[PDB]
Formats: sequence, C-alpha cells, structure tokens
Amino acid sequence: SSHRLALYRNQAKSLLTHGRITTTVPKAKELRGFVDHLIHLAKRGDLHARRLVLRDLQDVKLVRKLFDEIAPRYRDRQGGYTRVLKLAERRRGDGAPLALVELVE
Amino acid sequence: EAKAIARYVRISPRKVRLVVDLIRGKSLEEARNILRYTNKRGAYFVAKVLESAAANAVNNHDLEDRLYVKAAYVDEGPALKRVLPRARGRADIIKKRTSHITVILGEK
Amino acid sequence: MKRTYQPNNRKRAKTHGFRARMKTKSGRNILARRRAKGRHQLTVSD
Amino acid sequence: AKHPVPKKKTSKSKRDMRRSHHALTAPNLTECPQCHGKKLSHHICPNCGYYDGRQVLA
RNA sequence: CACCCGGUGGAUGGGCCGGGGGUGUAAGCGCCGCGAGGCGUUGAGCCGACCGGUCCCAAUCGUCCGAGGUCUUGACC
RNA sequence: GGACCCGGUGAAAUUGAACUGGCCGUGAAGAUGCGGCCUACCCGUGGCAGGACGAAAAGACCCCGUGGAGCUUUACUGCAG
RNA sequence: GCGAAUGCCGGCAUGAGUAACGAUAAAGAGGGUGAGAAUCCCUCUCGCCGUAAGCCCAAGGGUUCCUACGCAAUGGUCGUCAGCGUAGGGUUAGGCGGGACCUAAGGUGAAGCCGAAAGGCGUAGCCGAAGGGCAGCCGGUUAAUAUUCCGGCCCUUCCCGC
RNA sequence: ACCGUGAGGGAAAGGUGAAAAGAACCCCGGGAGGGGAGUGAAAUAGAGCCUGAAACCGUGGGCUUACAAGCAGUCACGGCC
RNA sequence: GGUCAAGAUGGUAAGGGCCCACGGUGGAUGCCUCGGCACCCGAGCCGAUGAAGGACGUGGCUACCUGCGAUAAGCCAGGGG
Repeated sequence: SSHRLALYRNQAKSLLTHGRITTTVPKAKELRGFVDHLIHLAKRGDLHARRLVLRDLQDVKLVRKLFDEIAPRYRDRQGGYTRVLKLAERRRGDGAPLALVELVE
Repeated sequence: EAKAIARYVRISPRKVRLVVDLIRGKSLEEARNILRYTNKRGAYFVAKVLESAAANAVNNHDLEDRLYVKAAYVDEGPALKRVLPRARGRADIIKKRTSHITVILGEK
Repeated sequence: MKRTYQPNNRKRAKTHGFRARMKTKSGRNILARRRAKGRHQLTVSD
Repeated sequence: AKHPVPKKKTSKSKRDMRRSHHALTAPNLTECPQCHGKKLSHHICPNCGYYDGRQVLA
C-alpha cells in the first residue's frame, strides 16, 4: 500500500542518484521494473513525462537530472535499463540474500 | 594430528552441533569453505576453532594440507540459568546452554 | 494503577522514625528487641 | 491455561528420533569465474568483482 | 516440501512494443463571460495481472551423484 | 496481523515407564498393554478435534469427624450496663 | 539401611529448536568507523506526534549527568551503541526555595485532672505547611551547573559614626 | 544479600599445593579460550583449580534395525563379535 | 555360451534400542578444619566522669573488615619483651 510505494519511492530516488544500490533480492527485483518504467519516461521526455516521473520522485535536481542526464544514455534500447544483480552475502541476524541492481551500462 | 577446542562458549550447543556434523570428518581447506560460505552462526566460531587447530599442528604438532578432521564434537555444560517473567508470580528461567567445542585435525 | 508503595519522605519518615518508636512503649519495645536480638539497623534508618 | 500438555515422559529415544528428520547440507557453492577459489554459485566476491563486469572492489 | 514448464543453440521472469479492458477527453495553448466556469484541441489522458511479437534486463559459468548386471532349477537358440 | 518458510534468542504446568491401531468380547462392570480376529512398513512438518476417563484444583453439590467460624429467638449458663 | 510422603534441598531432562519479542506511529538508501555492524556515527528520501510522543515546577529515585577508555554479563537477537564496566570531572546565591517568623486541624505538652502498673486526658507556651509572611531581573559563559559563574541594570535587614 | 510499608522473614557459599614455584616466551584469535615450553612427585592438582559418583548431553566402536507389539521380559534355538 | 520361466537367500540405516571406551555437565562422597553444640568449674554488673548500641569518619594511594576518632592503625606513664 502506502508503503509499497514509499519504497519504490526513496529507492527509485537514491538509485538514479547512484544507479545501482544494495537491497535484498525482491526489493531490487521490483525497484527495477518501476524505477525501470520511470526511466522509459525520462525517455518520453516532456512536460507530461516529467510531470509524472517527478509526480512520484518529487525533486527537480534529479527528476531533471535523469530525464536529461541519463535518459539519453538510454535513448535507443527497449526497457531493461536496469540489470538486477543478486549478491553473495546476507545481512546478519537476518540471513537475507540482499543483492545489488544498477542501470545496465 | 592435533586438535582445537574452547568451553565457556556462549551458544546453542545443539545448533553448533549441526555446524560440524557437516564440515565434519573431511579435508581441511575443503570444509574451510563450508563454514566460510555456509550459514547459521556457530560457523564463524566453528571456523575459528579450526585455525588454532590447523595451526597448533603444523606449528607444534606437525605435513600441512594432507590434513582434515578425523573427528569433531561439541558438549554442553555450564549453563546460564536465566530468569524470566515471574509466572507473573513465580520465576521462569531458561538456560543459554554454555557450549564446548573440540575438533580433530590429523594429517591424511 | 496506584499500588500502595508511593513513599512519602515527609510521610513514611514521620509516621515512622527513631523517635516515635521511642516515644512509644511498644515501639521502644521490639525496637531494643530488634537491636540486640538481631543487629541490623532500623526503620527511619530507612 | 494449559488445556493440553504432554501426558507421559516423551521418550528420549523417540524424542531425539523426532529431532531426527532434521539435518543440514553444505552450501552448494562452485568455483571462481577467474577469481579462482570457491564462491556462492552465481556470484562475484571478496575474490571476484568479475562475472563479466568489474562490479565490486577488493 | 514434494509437483509442472523453462535455463542465453533461450522467450522463463521483467522491459518494451501492438492488442484488448478500464477509467470519461489530460498536462498546454487556444478562443466566449468582470469571476465562477465553458467550449476546443481531445472519446483525451492514464493505464495493475488479459492476448501475443522483439534477445533491452536478468536465467553465465560450474558441481554432485549415479549401473552393472545375487543364488538354484529347467525351456528353447 | 500472527500462524508457515530464514536467520538470532529461546520458557513454561503435567507427566511411574512406554516402541500406545480398529474391532467384538472381557475385567472392578465405558481398556492402545488381557482373548480371538482384521488391517498393519520406517520417520516426519501444515492442520482437525475424538480417545488416552486428557491438564488446572487432594469437589465447593453430597454425607461422615460427639471438626471450626459468622448471624438469629421463649436454647444453657454468665458478664457488661 | 529408604522408589516411595502432590516430602524437603540440589542439580537435570521434558514439551521444543515448535510458543513469545511487551502496542500494525513503517521504513530505505549513500558514506564513516570497527576483528566483526538490519540494530552505532554523519548525511539524503520517507513515516508518527503536535495537547502530545512539548519544554517547565514539583514528589519520588538518589549519581543515574558529562568526558576517555572497554563489552564478560544485564539490553528479552546483534551491538564497536547504553540510562552496562573502570577512571577522571561536574552541580557556588544578602535578594529562588527550607530554617534563623506565625498559628487552625492535629501532635506535644511544666501546672491540673483521673488508671492496678504500663497509662489517659491536657492549659499556656512550643512543634506543624506550595495556608500567612518576606528584599531582583535579563543576556553571556563550559563536557556537565545556573534566578547562584561573567557582566550590565534593581534592591533589603542589621551595625558604628555623625 | 533478598521478598516485607512494618512488626518480621531470613539464605546460600568452605577445601589447589610442600610452598605458588601461580605459569615469562612463542602460536590461532577481536578477546575469552585453546597449542607448545617451564615449575613439577602428578596438573584428566591448574586457578572456584582435593576426592570430584549418579542423573543428563556428547564423540568412535561391536552387535542390531523397515509385512512389526510391549515397560517388561524371561525359557529355547540360531548367526555375527 | 545368450535368452526367457520360476524359486529362495543377501548387502544397503535418516535416526533408533542394547553393550564398550573416552569427555562434558553436575556435585553426592570420604577425609579434613581456622565453627558450632553440650555439660561441668571459673566469673557476674554497665550508666551521665552521657552506657549498651549506631551516625559520619583517618590510613600517602581507595568500597569493605578492623582499632581508634580529630591530638582518628593512634598521644603519655609504669611492668613484660
């Protein structure tokens, strides 16, 4: 619900900033598509597009940064602008097989 | 052949138990990746008690590698008699069953 | 919840305190009781 | 409120027998990509960074 | 858990892409009225699993275990 | 949101003991353990309550001890006033 | 001279690696330290308060407060974090509060009054409080204090002299 | 110590050795704790460290275990050791 | 030498039951003592020249135990050494 989002939110956020973070299996598996999806919008690129992407992310700097910045570095492909890579270790007490994901580059 | 150990070891004797019951009687180096990349706690520990083990030998018990663990075991003892919620009246304590940890390291 | 413990310096003290016990027959009694008898300290001492 | 509780000393025997079906199974691990060593079947590591791309450190 | 299909000589996930379904014509500029709003562009926009394309992405590489063919009698080649 | 799978921790009353199946019969008269029989591989985890006369508590309902404790009146006696 | 008293005391197994993490106000990411960090430090998104999950005066508890070291156990997991360990250090007032003033309840209580003894009562006087009364305030200043320490501004009572 | 506001209750817990000579140094390790050396008559006498039994948890070995009932078991006959 | 058809025995144990060896956990135990218990002979008052009993207190460097207490591990005088 409000949480599913939130996530996708900040994760989508942080990420674009670095372009490959460290969350567990799933977490990543999703932040992908979405974030992913988002991308495809930076690609659309315009009034609208932006008015969305931001709509969620909320933040000029980026929002723009990507739409212009990265977007391009991608204008060509077909989704997938992300390469979700699992990881070797696992957060303690837990034992969760975290994992890392980036913007396929 | 030589051996590693250590009592006053805080931990689930049991749990521990699985630990070896694996890497158990097997090539040094070998399991040395079992516990390196296995899971559940103890490992860490378990590992440890393999290094001062492999060590002790070569060092003062002597032929490297060709070694392994002819045998490995763990015992419980000393408890940790632990107090909990008074039956909301009378005490109910558990016990972090201390934990011993011996383990062989003889040469092929 | 209001147990029955809320101590009250003023209170508890007063109420109980070297003196009093003293002042009293009884009090006095046991007191010098306790004293020898047991050792220890005493109320107010508390 | 202990409606139901055991009724007869569980029997070590059995007891354990129970605790019997249990057991571990060493990590299926493989061996380095070029990292040379044993890794978590499918991953880089404090030995790798590779896979195909240098996405790590050391 | 066991059970089914796939493991880049792949269409298995996602992604994208068409397709459907669903919401009722968007963000903007435009033109009418002091304003509120309306009318247009514009059945727009936006689309969660539904039908199906395309190797953008991610199923790399690797291990382990596994047979041999038990004793007697006879029936045929 | 627990419950389930992971990792970390890790109790608790009751319990002689136990590898504890159904039957129809039985015995102190409502039996997994005795007889005859029929089904019957060894272990487990997610469950569902029936039987183990399940747990809780040496029945409060009962009677029995020329037990006890409280109130009652034209019970016995005695004191206070 | 002991199974054996739902016996007493001590240990030790049960159920059981299932039941619980003490409010369904959620988090997640980047860097940093460390032998080792979901659980520490900085930082950036995000959620919950907001009549509180605010600061304040009390009463109660008394070093729990800060600072440098450290994690064996207590922290219902970790833990380099602590309101945990050791060591050092911290809170100053003519004017704030208590007394150096006042009494009601009440308590004491020379005299007085009655008890088998211990005791009972009890005048005046005394004890007795965020009730009465009383002479200040704003800024600064350390790891902690502050109407007390700084300083600027405002006072009171007693004493000696004239 | 500890529960009790109080009057009051009211525990547990002694033992190395001849004496410390109480373990310098080197090793794995964040440490505790474990491997050697040295004291030594012995340290499986080693720091809550004399004797240190049982219950109860382990590590290996012999035998034994998947058409099978009883805590028990004990009598017969058989194979492995 | 191959094929079919039948007929009977065996190995393989996830844990498990018994026997043996080696730990661990736990402290019984014997033996021991700076402590009691018990009975008998000794002895029998302390107090304002503020007692018995506490409070806070000095050791150079500190909680406790102690002996004193401000002239605080003690200050004088005589006997023993």
